[PDB]
Amino acid sequence: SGAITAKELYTMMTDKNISLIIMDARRMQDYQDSCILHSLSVPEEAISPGVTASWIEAHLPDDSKDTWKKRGNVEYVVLLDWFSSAKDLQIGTTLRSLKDALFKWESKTVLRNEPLVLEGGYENWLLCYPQYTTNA
Amino acid sequence: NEILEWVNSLQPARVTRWGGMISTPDAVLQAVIKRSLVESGCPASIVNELIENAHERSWPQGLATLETRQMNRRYYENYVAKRIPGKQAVVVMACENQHMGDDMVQEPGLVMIFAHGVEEI
Repeated sequence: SGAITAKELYTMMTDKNISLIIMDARRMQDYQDSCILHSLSVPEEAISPGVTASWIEAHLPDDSKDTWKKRGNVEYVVLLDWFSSAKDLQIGTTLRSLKDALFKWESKTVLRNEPLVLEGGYENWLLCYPQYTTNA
Repeated sequence: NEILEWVNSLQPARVTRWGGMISTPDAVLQAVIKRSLVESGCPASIVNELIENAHERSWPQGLATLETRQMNRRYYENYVAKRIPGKQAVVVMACENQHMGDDMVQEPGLVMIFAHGVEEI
């Protein structure tokens, strides 16, 4: 488990029946260039191994904190970077660090479900569903 | 005095992304900001207090929490703010901001750091 395909994520996003937060763990500038509609930037720069959810939170701008604090309200938290899938969450990896902060380490907020990794990441999403992306 | 002169040496600032505020900057960021204040010639009498007031733990009631900041955002446009040289940060000095209440600014002033969107007038 711990995974979601682009197809399954698209279906979730188009059927506004299930609550979702998409967390983009790519670099700040990469996010700004192009990101999934309504996704949260939790930038690579604000993430390192062993950090807690609240350590991440402290590094976020006000608008991003609002979404971060509400992470326990939603059914699913989806994680992505450029290229990774759920197989690629080794120690030291940005998505592994983010996931552990969200689901393993000490946090005031418990997620309803295990975070899911977008298979193929943003590279695969851009090519599959560019209309659900910030630049046209 | 030395304070007014320093304030007048600084360029007027425009905050275009209030949602980009960094309310809990880490020590590394605070040291970098402090450095820029010192290098701009911030008087020793106020520099330490301004940097203390760069974090929400020392901000007045009208700025103290995320919830309050989201609610009060529209009022923040009225701040008279100066650019911290070379940074995405502003100083809001009490001497320029008497029109804002004591729950919006305290002496000698405060510092707000942003992710982006700080411009000159």
